[PDB]
Amino acid sequence: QVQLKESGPGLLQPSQTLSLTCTVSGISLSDYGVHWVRQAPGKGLEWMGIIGHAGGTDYNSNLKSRVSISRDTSKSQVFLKLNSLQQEDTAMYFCARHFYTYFDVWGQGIQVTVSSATTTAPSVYPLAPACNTVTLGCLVKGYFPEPVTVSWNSGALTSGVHTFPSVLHSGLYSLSSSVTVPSSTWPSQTVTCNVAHPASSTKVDKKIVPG
Amino acid sequence: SYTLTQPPLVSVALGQKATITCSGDKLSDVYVHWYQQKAGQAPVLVIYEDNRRPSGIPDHFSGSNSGNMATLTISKAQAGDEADYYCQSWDGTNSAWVFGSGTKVTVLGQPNAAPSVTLFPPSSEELKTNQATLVCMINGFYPADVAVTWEADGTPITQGVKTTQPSKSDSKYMATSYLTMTADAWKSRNTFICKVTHGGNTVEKSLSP
Repeated sequence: QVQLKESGPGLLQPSQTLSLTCTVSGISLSDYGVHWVRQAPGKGLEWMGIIGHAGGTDYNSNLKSRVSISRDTSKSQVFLKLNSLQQEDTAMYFCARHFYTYFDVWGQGIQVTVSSATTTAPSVYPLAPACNTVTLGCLVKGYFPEPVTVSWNSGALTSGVHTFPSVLHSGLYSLSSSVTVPSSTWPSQTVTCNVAHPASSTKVDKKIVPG
Repeated sequence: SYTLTQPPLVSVALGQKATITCSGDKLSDVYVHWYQQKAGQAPVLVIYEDNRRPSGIPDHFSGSNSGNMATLTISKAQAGDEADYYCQSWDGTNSAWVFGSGTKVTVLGQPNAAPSVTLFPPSSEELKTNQATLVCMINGFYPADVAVTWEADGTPITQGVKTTQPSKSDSKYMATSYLTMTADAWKSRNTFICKVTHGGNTVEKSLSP
């Protein structure tokens, strides 16, 4: 019964102020406090603050001077605000119940990204091998936001495919895919990859060829 | 400015005892708590008050706190026990809750396999932009932890580099590392190399314009 859910945006810029509402149900806020914790990509869990059952608050030192927590006990809502944002504010945000010293019930979590990036369609580039089976590739370079679909010969190449995770620097994302094909087939039969980026309304085919 | 020290990784074959250790100044004065976290999910309270279980949690978790070390035991580890684990505590000195640095406990359930590296050169199409992106693709390795290094004419190359975190494919893990640079700062060099380290094995792939 006792549940906590987070709501709010997932894309902000280094100006805006963040606003997350943690919604409680099963229990009443009048007799329970609620923590906020965040977690940067592949990094530790950091406690930000708490608003107790009494309405008293308490924040972390490194966050202070730019973090606010409040609530609304009728709607069972708990609120969080981070002004003065930057890239390194980008993280998964959790709300969690206070129960003595430990955190017994957590929210599912809400991802938030801070980025001054605009919707950029990718540059797809081919990847032929540099001089018993061959592997080719597609470089989806410089796009925002996620995701980007990558296919091969419009679904005719299902086996041998490998899509790697996207990486990010100077705002835009980068991502690559590959296809191991029987040595005989390529290049007697052509291999194209089909990249899609619904955010930029972009579909782009690219034939991979010897060099 | 209280901080809890936690060893980053802990490998262990299926059915073996995993021990994760949490350190502090006077850690036995205050209670310690442990949360389990599986990639992309909220933490779950596995242990609390040093050595106590909440209802629902398996009996193969067990904790203790003596000296200055808290410790979370996983006896007879399983595939579903693999996760990031975090210790936690309170401190009065400055009213705040403090989390441990985290221990990524990996539960090994198959032979450790070597990676297959493929290093692609820049594309003509890209080079007309006056840019150069090398693509070092790493495949079919286990467990999921690699270390990539780039090197030009035998002088370690750091700047302009970025690497994806590992990611599971069918039965084994995969990752790429990119080296971004100008079109001519590629044509100038004699030879480029991506060094992919895994276990006690290095795999190298060369690329010379």
